[PDB]
Amino acid sequence: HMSICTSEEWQGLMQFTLPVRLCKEIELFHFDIGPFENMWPGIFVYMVHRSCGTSCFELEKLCRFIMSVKKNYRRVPYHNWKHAVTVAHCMYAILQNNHTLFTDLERKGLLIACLCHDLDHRGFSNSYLQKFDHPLAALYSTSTMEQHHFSQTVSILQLEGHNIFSTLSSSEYEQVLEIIRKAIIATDLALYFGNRKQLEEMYQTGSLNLNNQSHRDRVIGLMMTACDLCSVTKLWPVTKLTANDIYAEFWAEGDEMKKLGIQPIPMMDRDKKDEVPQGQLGFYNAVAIPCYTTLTQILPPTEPLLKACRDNLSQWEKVIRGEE
Ligand SMILES: [Mg+2]
Ligand SMILES: [Zn+2]
Repeated sequence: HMSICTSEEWQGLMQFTLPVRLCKEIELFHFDIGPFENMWPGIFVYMVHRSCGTSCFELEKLCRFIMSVKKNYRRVPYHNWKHAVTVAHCMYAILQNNHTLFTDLERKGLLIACLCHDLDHRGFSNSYLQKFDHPLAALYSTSTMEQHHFSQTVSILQLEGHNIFSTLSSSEYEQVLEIIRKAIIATDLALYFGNRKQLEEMYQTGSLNLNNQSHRDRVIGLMMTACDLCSVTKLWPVTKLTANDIYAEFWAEGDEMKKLGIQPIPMMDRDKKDEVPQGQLGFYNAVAIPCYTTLTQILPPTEPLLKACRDNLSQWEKVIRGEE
């Protein structure tokens, strides 16, 4: 049940050279991949090499993994192949600015987990699949699609020559799958709120501590929500265009509810276009600013994410004022 990538796809990826004017701009947080669609797989290659190293993964295997991941993502409006790399790039930019704070096995896990973090997303949220007794929701009582994303991640590895972790020992093999599993479940927004409050509680008292493993996982969890929502940290017109992709997936999910007879939540109602700016304003205050505030407190050189989020909050505030 996994789409195997062709030789022509991953061969052309090995041969790919990164343009020198992108080598500079890849490092910056605000960097928008959007314009360079044909270059995306090779930009993930570059990001792995710059963080982990050239001999980190066997280049032939890594290129099969990437192009088979791309093939397993569906063509929904938002949770798609484009999303995977934008989130994986945010992680890269964080990891670069806090490098020896994490291990090489963590670096391997989090980028790979970011690129696979929404594998085979059907366009539909957890609550929709749970409320209409979907086979996936029966399989996973809490965090439905996130567990499916982790399952699809592990299925890709088990294909012929796709297992990038063959050269690791089985000690570090089950560690990297546990880092990846933990990181992919953290992306379920439901758990972020508890995760943030806890880390805020741990920060202010002074009891937070990086080699305390339980704290380390919460810190990695926050990074995976900061990355998963990183479209709010981009430039203003990029962010406006991305939210239009996000709502297009919400409104299709809301169309499916109106057919069955039950009217959806206003966020997934396409008649409620008027509420969007006020709905964003809420999202930035109760989720986004909070996410990047406690991120900047743990890791000071992830402040640009918080800075550009303040900037985009101002723009969303101005849209309610009637300026735009
Ligand atoms: Mg998700
Ligand atoms: Zn996501």
